Amino acid sequence: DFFRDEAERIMRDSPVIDGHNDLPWQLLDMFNNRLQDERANLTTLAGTHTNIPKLRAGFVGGQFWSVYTPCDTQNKDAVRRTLEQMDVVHRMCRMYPETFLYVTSSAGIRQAFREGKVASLIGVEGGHSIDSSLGVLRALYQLGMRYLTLTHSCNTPWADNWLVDTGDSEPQSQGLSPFGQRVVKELNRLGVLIDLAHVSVATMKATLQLSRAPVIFSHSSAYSVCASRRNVPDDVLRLVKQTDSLVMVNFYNNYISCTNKANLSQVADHLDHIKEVAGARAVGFGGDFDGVPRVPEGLEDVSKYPDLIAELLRRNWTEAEVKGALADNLLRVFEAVEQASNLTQAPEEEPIPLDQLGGSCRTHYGYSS
Amino acid sequence: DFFRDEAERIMRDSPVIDGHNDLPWQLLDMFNNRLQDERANLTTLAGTHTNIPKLRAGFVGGQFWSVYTPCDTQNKDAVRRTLEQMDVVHRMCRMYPETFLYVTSSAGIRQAFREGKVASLIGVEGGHSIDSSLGVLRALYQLGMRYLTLTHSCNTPWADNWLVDTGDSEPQSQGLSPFGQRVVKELNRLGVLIDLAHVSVATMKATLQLSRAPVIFSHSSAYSVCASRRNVPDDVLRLVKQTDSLVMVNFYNNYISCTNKANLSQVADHLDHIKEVAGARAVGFGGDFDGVPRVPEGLEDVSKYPDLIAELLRRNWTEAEVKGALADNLLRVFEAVEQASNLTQAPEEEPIPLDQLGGSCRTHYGYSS
Ligand SMILES: *[C@@H]1O[C@H](CO)[C@@H](O)[C@H](O)[C@H]1NC(C)=O
Ligand SMILES: *[C@@H]1O[C@H](CO)[C@@H](O)[C@H](O)[C@H]1NC(C)=O
Ligand SMILES: *[C@@H]1O[C@H](CO)[C@@H](O)[C@H](O)[C@H]1NC(C)=O
Ligand SMILES: *[C@@H]1O[C@H](CO)[C@@H](O)[C@H](O)[C@H]1NC(C)=O
Ligand SMILES: [Zn+2]
Ligand SMILES: [Zn+2]
Ligand SMILES: [Zn+2]
Ligand SMILES: [Zn+2]
Repeated sequence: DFFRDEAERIMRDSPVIDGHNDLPWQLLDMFNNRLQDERANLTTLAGTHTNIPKLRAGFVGGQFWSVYTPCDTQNKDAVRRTLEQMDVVHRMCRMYPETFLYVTSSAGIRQAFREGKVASLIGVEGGHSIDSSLGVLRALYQLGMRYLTLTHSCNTPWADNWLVDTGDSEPQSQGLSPFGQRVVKELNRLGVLIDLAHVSVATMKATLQLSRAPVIFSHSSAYSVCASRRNVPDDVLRLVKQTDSLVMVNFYNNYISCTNKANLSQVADHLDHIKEVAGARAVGFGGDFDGVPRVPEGLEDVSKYPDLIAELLRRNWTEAEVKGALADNLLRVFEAVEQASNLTQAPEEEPIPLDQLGGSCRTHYGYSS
Repeated sequence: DFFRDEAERIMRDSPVIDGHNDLPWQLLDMFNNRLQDERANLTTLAGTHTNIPKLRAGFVGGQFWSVYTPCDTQNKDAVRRTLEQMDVVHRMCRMYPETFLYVTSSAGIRQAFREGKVASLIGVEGGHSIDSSLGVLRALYQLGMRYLTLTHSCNTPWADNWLVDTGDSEPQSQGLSPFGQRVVKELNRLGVLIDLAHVSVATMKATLQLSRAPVIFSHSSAYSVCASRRNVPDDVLRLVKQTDSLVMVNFYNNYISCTNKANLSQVADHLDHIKEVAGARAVGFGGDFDGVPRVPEGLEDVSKYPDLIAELLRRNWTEAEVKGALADNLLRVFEAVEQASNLTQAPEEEPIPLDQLGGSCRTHYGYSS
């Protein structure tokens, strides 16, 4: 097919930079992070949407590996598990240096491309990973964190999640609390991409107005095509365009077709909508592979990407528009976030108020007057 | 005084490298780590044993800043707080660049020396910080940890603390558990100094026997001069001699005189003993300033180091013997730890048995039990 052949042509020069893959979660749940276990060899790994040959076959040259710890680890062992999940990614890149190239910069991604290696970055999914600490946040940054999904499927003491918009979770901060604002301010100062996937609409809006740099939705689709609260509504998409942000499309069937069954065409519909409402420089991929149970027909795994690009081409997307959805838009936003960073600027050090910290798993040293 | 003048002469070419200062804990306790607070200004900080003017007058050119979180944080927020405390050390060095030089290697200490700066390293005190995780261990390593105090004054699930020897604690591992042995094995491959302060005699022997590299007692004194179980007995001192380890003397009164009152001459007594039994290369300093409530008359703060050196010259110690206690012995041990590390070797990944993980502040993903 001409279009599939064209997809591959463009992809050899502009590999796909995906914004959210939950393989590290699989490595933990399946092998307790024991990478030397034989069933855990990534060149032969089966039962997952991802593995080395599939990444190569799908022309994936950059991946934000999701460092994820469930919501029930908040106020428990969220910080410890986050560090473990960051460790497995560090190790994965050392065990397979011929494949993965661990990076923490926009320039690093371009280097991986040059070397024919899959750029591997870390994306921390959920604000509960920092346990309301600016110091943990700075520690994660040093450990490689390059994007922080403010929340996951649960409220933090300083940011509300999407379940607030479905009625399941009660609005706590109604967007960002004053400490949440300092978190956002610290993220900008550090040069960490602010990810708005999983947050409530109030938080999306609060952060888009507040953030000094372009934000992202690492794995979110269009609310107009599928009315999921995990999806981005049109008024927000207009904020996305206004700020020159980025929305990285999620392939999960239930966010694509709003039902269990979905296909490659419906995913292209989401990409088309975002492209008209938010503009072409606001579209990207954040498949959510290995994080979701159901993936689209035609988009079974990480090797199916070229087929999705062929469809875009079939639909008359220009080469510039697809290359932008492939890697360029992410690189634009990443560079912006880096240019907006100011490390010589005094870090945020005002802790969250004690009355806002939660759980029965902490001590109160430092707090007094 | 002739001796005081010679001390200052020797100290210019051999600044003291102290193995344990709890200033970080004071910054937490007094200001909640708010370094921008003017009360917290280190050039005029009062009410502590340490500050910039005092560090300069004591001829200190190397400092292992203790990153300590109380035993009651174990199975709670030990990891969070460990990161916060490591964060304060990082910022402190960034905030006072003229004084502090954050280093993580032996050549770094030597450079801090050439540049006239106080080499700042991180020593994590207490195994509860890694929360029985090899992953958290490696995370802490990347964040700056150059020595791990196996335990503080409480047992971890893999090592026994000194309170076992006084009858206050029950010997759980009776040395090092199999997991505890891998922690040691992992510490050897990473190049992290194993600190035996606060551990039980059994743990001291198990580690001295097991470790492929010399160890340290960052802040422990002679048991013979003061029968405190925070002090090292002569049998272990013979082991320190064979393995070429190092004991950095604690200045605390109740460890020096074995009572609330103590003076500079009694500290020199412990140094004399250790130099006799363990050898002149098994001796150093780990004052424990800002960590304990009582310090010797003549050693009220960190500026008093030249006075102790003068007393040693008084007691006929050779220049080389004092140069070694000042900086040379720690440096020898550190480089021996770096040469024994195998970064190329595969990281330890066999987790601690689930049944060995205590507390009700965690989740069991990875095990599923
Ligand atoms: C993974 O398996 C392949 C073939 O089955 C082998 O060539 C490779 O050495 C293995 N890699 C690791 C890290 O075990
Ligand atoms: C495809 O885009 C080109 C842009 O030059 C346009 O001329 C053409 O009409 C488009 N194709 C269709 C079927 O609209
Ligand atoms: C600390 O205070 C002194 C004067 O007391 C001032 O000169 C210096 O700039 C201050 N340093 C910082 C880091 O605030
Ligand atoms: C003092 O130490 C020196 C080494 O410099 C040694 O030769 C001498 O015997 C010692 N003198 C006394 C009185 O112990
Ligand atoms: Zn998600
Ligand atoms: Zn995810
Ligand atoms: Zn201590
Ligand atoms: Zn201490």
